[PDB]
Amino acid sequence: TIAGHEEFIQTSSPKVTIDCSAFVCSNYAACHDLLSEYGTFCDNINSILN
Amino acid sequence: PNTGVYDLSGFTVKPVATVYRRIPNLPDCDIDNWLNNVSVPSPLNWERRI
Ligand SMILES: *[C@@H]1O[C@H](CO)[C@@H](O[C@@H]2O[C@H](CO)[C@@H](O)[C@H](O)[C@H]2NC(C)=O)[C@H](O)[C@H]1NC(C)=O
Repeated sequence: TIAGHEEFIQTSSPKVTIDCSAFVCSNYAACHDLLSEYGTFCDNINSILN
Repeated sequence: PNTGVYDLSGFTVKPVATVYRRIPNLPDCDIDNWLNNVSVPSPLNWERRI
């Protein structure tokens, strides 16, 4: 006879994007003023995810 | 800058109005009358008012 069987292979995943300064310091201005003197920390995270 | 897709600054919907609520017709605490009481307790039997 002829048997049949199925097989899944994963080729992709969900594309997660992250706003760094909205995650860390959501809406408060004193938080953004303190975060601005960390330099290039959020840009590197955004670049790695892109 | 080059051609590309840029994820720009995070925006929040700005708040239009304010909703301020309190309880009307409350008595006065009068902490100044308790502080200006005549009898003053010692540190051995200090006094507390809630
Ligand atoms: C200052 O504190 C004394 C606590 O010794 C108050 O005396 C009390 O007064 C109330 C009514 O005024 C009485 O019901 C209590 O019995 C009193 N306490 C005692 C231990 O007798 C006094 O009233 C306070 N002063 C003011 C202006 O409130």
